Amino acid sequence: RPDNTAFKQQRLPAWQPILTAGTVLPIFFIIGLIFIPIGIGIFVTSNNIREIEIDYTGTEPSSPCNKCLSPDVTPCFCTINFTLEKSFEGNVFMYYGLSNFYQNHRRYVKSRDDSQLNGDSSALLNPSKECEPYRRNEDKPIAPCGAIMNSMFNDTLELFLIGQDSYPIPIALKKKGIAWWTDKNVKFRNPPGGDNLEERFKGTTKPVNWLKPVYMLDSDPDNNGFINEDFIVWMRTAALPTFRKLYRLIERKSDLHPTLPAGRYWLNVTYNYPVHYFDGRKRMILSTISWMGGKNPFLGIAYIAVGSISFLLGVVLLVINHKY
Amino acid sequence: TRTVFVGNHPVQRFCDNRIVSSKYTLWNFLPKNLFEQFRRIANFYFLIIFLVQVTVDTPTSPVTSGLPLFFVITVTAIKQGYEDWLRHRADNEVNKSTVYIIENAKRVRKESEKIKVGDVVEVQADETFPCDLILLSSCTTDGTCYVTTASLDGESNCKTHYAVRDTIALCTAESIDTLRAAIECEQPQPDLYKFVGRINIYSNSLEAVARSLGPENLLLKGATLKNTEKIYGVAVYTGMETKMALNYQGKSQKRSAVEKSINAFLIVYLFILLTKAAVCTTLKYVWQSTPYNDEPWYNQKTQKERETLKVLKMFTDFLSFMVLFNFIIPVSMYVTVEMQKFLGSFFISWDKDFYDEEINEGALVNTSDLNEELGQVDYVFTDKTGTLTENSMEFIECCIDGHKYKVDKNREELFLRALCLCHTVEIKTNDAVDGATESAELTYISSSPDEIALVKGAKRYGFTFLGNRNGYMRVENQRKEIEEYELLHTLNFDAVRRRMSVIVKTQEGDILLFCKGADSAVFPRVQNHEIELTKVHVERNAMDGYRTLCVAFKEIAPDDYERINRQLIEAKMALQDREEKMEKVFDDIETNMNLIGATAVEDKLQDQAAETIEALHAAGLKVWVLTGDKMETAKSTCYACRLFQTNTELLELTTKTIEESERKEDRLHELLIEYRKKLEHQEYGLIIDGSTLSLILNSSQDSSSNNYKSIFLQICMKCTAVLCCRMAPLQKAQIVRMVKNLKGSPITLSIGDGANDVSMILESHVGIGIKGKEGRQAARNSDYSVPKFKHLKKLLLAHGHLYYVRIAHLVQYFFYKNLCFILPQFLYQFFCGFSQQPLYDAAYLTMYNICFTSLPILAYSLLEQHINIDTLTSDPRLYMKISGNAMLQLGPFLYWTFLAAFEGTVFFFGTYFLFQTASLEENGKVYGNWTFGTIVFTVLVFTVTLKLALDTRFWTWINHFVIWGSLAFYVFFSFFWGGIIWPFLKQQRMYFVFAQMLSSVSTWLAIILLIFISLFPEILLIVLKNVR
Ligand SMILES: *[C@@H]1O[C@H](CO)[C@@H](O[C@@H]2O[C@H](CO)[C@@H](O)[C@H](O[C@H]3O[C@H](CO)[C@@H](O)[C@H](O)[C@@H]3O)[C@H]2NC(C)=O)[C@H](O)[C@H]1NC(C)=O
Ligand SMILES: Nc1ncnc2c1ncn2[C@@H]1O[C@H](COP(=O)(O)OP(=O)(O)O)[C@@H](O)[C@H]1O
Ligand SMILES: *[C@@H]1O[C@H](CO)[C@@H](O)[C@H](O)[C@H]1NC(C)=O
Ligand code: ALF
Ligand SMILES: [Mg+2]
Ligand SMILES: [Mg+2]
Repeated sequence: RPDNTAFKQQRLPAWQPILTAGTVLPIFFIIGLIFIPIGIGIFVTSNNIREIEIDYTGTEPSSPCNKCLSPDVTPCFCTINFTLEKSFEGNVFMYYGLSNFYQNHRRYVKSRDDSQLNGDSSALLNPSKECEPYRRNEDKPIAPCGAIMNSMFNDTLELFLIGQDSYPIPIALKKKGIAWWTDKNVKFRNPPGGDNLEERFKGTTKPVNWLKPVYMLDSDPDNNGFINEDFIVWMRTAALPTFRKLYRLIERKSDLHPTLPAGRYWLNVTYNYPVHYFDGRKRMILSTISWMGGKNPFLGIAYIAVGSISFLLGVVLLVINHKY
Repeated sequence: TRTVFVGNHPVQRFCDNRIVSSKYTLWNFLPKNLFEQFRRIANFYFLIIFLVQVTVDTPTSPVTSGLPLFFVITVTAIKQGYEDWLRHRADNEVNKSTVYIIENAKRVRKESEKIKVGDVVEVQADETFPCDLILLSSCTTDGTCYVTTASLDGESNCKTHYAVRDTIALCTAESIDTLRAAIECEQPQPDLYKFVGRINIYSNSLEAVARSLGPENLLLKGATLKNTEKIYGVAVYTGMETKMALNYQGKSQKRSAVEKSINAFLIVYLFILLTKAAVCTTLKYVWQSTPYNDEPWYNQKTQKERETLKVLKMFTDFLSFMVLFNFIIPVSMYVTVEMQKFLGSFFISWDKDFYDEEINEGALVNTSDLNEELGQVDYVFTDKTGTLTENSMEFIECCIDGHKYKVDKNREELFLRALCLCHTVEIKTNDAVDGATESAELTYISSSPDEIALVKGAKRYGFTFLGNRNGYMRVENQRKEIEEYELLHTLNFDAVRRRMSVIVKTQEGDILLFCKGADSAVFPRVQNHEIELTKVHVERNAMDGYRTLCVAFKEIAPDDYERINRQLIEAKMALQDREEKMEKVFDDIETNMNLIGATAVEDKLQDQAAETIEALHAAGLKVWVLTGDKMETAKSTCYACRLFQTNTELLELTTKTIEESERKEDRLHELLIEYRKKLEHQEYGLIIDGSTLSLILNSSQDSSSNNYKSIFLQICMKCTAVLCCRMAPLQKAQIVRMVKNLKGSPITLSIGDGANDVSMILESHVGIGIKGKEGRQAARNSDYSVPKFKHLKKLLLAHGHLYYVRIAHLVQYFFYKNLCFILPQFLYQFFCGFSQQPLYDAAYLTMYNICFTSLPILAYSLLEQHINIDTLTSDPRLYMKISGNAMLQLGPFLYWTFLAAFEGTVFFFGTYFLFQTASLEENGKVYGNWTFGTIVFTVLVFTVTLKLALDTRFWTWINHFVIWGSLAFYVFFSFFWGGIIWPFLKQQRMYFVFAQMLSSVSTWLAIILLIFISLFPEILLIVLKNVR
């Protein structure tokens, strides 16, 4: 009489996995054998990635850049000598690092105005109140309000090669295409309408610490302001104190010649950005990218350790049972 | 003591006939539901958090704490508000049905809500009773009506109720003729079976002929009237006072030990939350010490924020850390553990293995809160006759004057008359076609199957009872001589006294008091010379497993009978404690009665009443049998059931070895402290009595160098077999009380089928009522009700086991998943200026509990069998002994907490080590801190979902659905929220974080590896258990 359906009687059709030895050991062995190969292909792809990082902060009495470690005539100019022992093959990526720089600070991440950087004419002429101490000055609204947009990395790094002569061959760096495609073509637009970009930014100012307005960050209108890729790239927060942000990308030359031949190079810095205060470092990193990113051994060593601990357990188990 | 006047005409203080079974109203639903929700440790906590978020400035938006709460609160409010609109609807249907009233020679048709105490209601046939009536008349003579309380207490037999004699002359015409009455009745009690009253019918000149009422007249409210013409009643209780409406209070037992572990876990997670917040503030101010760790020139405070008092900042930062780590406490645990108990209360009444083909009923779940207290039971207290042995009494071997009649013509006749009288059999009036049976249909329909058996056993010989002809009693005395009798008084039976009696008047002469009772309660008052002769047959019959009743009689004289007349009618005409004032009267009416003989009745065990006590002794329980029957009858039934095995040394504390106030203690201590602690399951079993248990408990207030009750409980706990004979209905509860206290909380169960067992079924943790031959009196005081003993095996073993496992692994996992959530966000505070910056986005913070992880565990807690429900009952040997609350102890709790700590550490510090890369793409683009949080959240969501997918051993299509669909909804919501969710937002912070995080083979491999490293300490236990 009681409703004798599959569900009310707690006898639905089910699977009920049976977990028995011959159903539980080949697991350890399969993951061991699938990981160690992966954790070796990865380890090798990593170790085959050539990178070099030059810490050009100064602070070392003998360093070339200690002449602008202190607050000096605004346009310092130092240069550091590095040497590429083993040439760089693919297309290369130049980053810039920063230590003890908390771009991931609650007060610092809050400090943007997305409605304004997204071209909303209403929020252009009255920035939000999250970008607070840098929201108005000189009785006007700041164009890229906030801390994030104000403390934007602003020193120019350049690379030179030293040929069979001593003359410097100027390596050619490229600025376009270093920021997420979306958040340069969608999430960051310029104020709505107009022909010249200094008209749109009409009732606004330039942030406190900057030196030129936003509408004078670059000459090609496709990289000018709110769309400047270096701006967009600084604005994506670091997530850890020691971070690094893509600065330039050197594209492999269609010839059969490496991008960065071995030899001696100058890295000359127009040292602008001060990090001596909060005890930070500034580094320039030249690296080559693989199918997996950059040189980082964690993935390889971790896959290998997991696939050689699973296999050790699988062997201990096969021993225990099939011997017992 | 209320005094109603029949027609409401003289010779207001009273309620109105409107029942309200609901709780709320249309105007105090919120004010009354919210207050009762927000009174719970976690609802109040999240309301506090929401208010601290709305007043202060905090890390996490106010929506993330008040959207997950406005939902968990509005879901329970909808559930309870509907589950009460049902009660409103039902009350309306009940008390908005027409009911005719004889106002003044006028048959008005009011509504049942407009009836007032003391007005002649007129009920037609098949029409339920509008209120507690008092049947003042009927159409047919004989003044009787058939009522069937098919709804009040579940029963389905047509009980018969009696009118008031002086009133049956009133029928449909001028019954409103100022029938002067004064129905003095006791104050409303929910007893549902007792009633104390008195009438004062007045004549034209002077009369006070008051017929003392009882439960024989009161036609309860809501008890259908069957197979009659029409009745007139004088409402006495008028709704919200009538028992049917006073029995709405039946909740206060449902409190399990898995509702206090939820609170211990909540307290621990609160003191984990406070330690997280306090550590993070202590270290936020040992970090900000350095002048450049606050406002270092790239982020600089605001004037206001800079010139704020300091201590105020320490307080506000502690608050912001409690409001950041505030999710370590589950928001959706309450609504899920309530929807689970709701939707899963049914499985234990939908079951077709609790379905008795005879009773044509199944099981019945009167409290869906102990559901998980069945899988925890530690003791089981049973009743012998009715549960272990169904009341199919077969009369065998009467014994007249110690002769074993099978005495020539002197007293056998008297013995057979005794058997035929001194009962309340009440043959079914109408008889079917006669000729296919032995005598006729003559279906003896009594309430006590011990009387039916005796009448059938007298019929085996000459006598044949056929009477009850409106005040008379007829019997064929071995010759077709009807031989009318006359029932003058029926000294009914009560479990405590153990004697039923009757005072008949011979057809042509004197009076005779017949008395049938137990031997213990009938030998004390007899002519002692015959005890020594009949007790040997009583003892044989007992030792062979038969129920023995002694039959005695007394010749009453006129003047002595005229004295007993007053002594007995003044006991019923008295409104104050008439049951007691009447026990004390017909307890001296039965003083020195000439013992006639004894009668033995054989009874059989139920279907599987031995293979169930074996299945209960196997699963660890300790089955005690608290009976009221004799000591050798109970002992024989216990040996049959396999309670006592063949090679068991029995410890008898009965009256056969303890006839001395001090000689009891001798054994009491000798066979415990020098015997059963110095010296098994099959070897030791105890056998106590009622008088001896009284001696132990009651007057053990004098000798306490070695406490009596203490030494005795010590004797008991070393025995898994105990048989408490001759136990009364209140000692049956004294025993459960004694046990509920010792050495912890032994979770007791108590299973009974009679009116004696209505006391322990109420005392013990979870009570089970059987629905058998006696009535449905216990089945309605009980928490569960099964129509058989053998159903206790399935109930405990295969329903408590699953009901307990499902909720213990819902409770453990609800805290696991949240410690896993929140440990990455606590560890991120170091790799942050301790600035309380949320690791995860806001949509993620709200959704995790109410969307991404809510269903899988609910579907698991409903449809899941970690041991197939067939092997569960096939094997009690352990499968039940395995979880004596063990699944929610410290051991498992800390295993789960350490697994969640390990997994949170792995999530965070695997993404941390992966983000040392300079790029995770192949175009060399860098990932922010929103792509760090979505990586940690992806790993978290998948690891918790797959830790549950590794736990399910029973994969219904619904498990497949909820698990893989929770994962696919995380993955579809994250893409949908990445894309356009713009206009109403102030952030655009996660605009493509997911769709870019997933464009990196390196993040794919990292997510796979971290899910695996996090599930390893579990795939390892799986294997270590599959092996060895
Ligand atoms: C490159 O970036 C640096 C640091 O971000 C810029 O330095 C700041 O520049 C402004 C003017 O452009 C300075 O005036 C500001 O100095 C602070 O204090 C002075 C007075 O002591 C006050 O006038 C300013 O309001 C400001 O609070 C500089 N801040 C520093 C040095 O930390 C630098 O100008 C940029 N150079 C470029 C764009 O070439
Ligand atoms: N109808 C009856 N008339 C007289 N004595 C009875 C009757 N029914 C039971 N008894 C006596 O009362 C005792 C207790 O009955 P009860 O309390 O119902 O428990 P149980 O039926 O388990 O013995 C019986 O053992 C018997 O001695
Ligand atoms: C590059 O560094 C060298 C070091 O002398 C310097 O001569 C050269 O001018 C620098 N680059 C510029 C700014 O031309
Ligand atoms: F059969 Al009983 F109390 F012994 F109901
Ligand atoms: Mg009985
Ligand atoms: Mg029972």
